[PDB]
Amino acid sequence: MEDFVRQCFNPMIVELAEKAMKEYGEDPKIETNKFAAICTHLEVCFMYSDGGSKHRFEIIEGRDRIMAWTVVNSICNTTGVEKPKFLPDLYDYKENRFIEIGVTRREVHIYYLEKANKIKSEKTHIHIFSFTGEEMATKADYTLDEESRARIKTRLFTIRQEMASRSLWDSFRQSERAAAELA
Ligand SMILES: CC(C)(Oc1ccc(Cl)cc1)C(=O)N1CCC[C@@H]1c1nc(C(=O)O)c(O)c(=O)[nH]1
Ligand SMILES: [Mn+2]
Ligand SMILES: [Mn+2]
Repeated sequence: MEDFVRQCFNPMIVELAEKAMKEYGEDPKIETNKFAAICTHLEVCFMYSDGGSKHRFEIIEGRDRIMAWTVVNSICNTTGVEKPKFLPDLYDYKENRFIEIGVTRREVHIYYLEKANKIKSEKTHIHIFSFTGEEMATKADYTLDEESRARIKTRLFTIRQEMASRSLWDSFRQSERAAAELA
């Protein structure tokens, strides 16, 4: 699994994921499912910004959380957008709204419901992707054009298939449920 992560992911995404887990006291060599899940979520955030113009998105995910709040503050002060209660993943400069990106191995609408209750902000856009080519966005507003989201779904389906060929998928899918159960 650790071998798969460094094989399928850009080494900068890998280092970002390693840097993130170390700052939270987690070993990437042990919590291998979370390692792959952080890499996958980070890649989707990068592929999401590619779907718009070079003026379109500000990527908040993958940066130092303390510094990421200063940019959130600068955006809210400049644009007048209400400040979110949790750090989002992107800011949309065109629609002038923050975006939460979800990547789940569970069902998309159940995952949306959990994010919507936890975010509990309104005006923070939610877009969920699954490894089964499904997606769900707030009020059916998918933000990106069809070709941009197709690239994301295909990439996630690709990751699933190659995990499935290494017998790693079923452990990856069950880990999110295990993380959800412990409460
Ligand atoms: C998506 C991911 C990696 O799933 C897993 C999967 C398996 C395991 Cl063992 C642990 C987590 C996660 O880290 N999750 C699941 C929901 C909570 C958290 C999350 N955090 C942020 C953030 O910004 O901190 C997000 O932006 C966000 O989309 N998800
Ligand atoms: Mn995030
Ligand atoms: Mn997210």
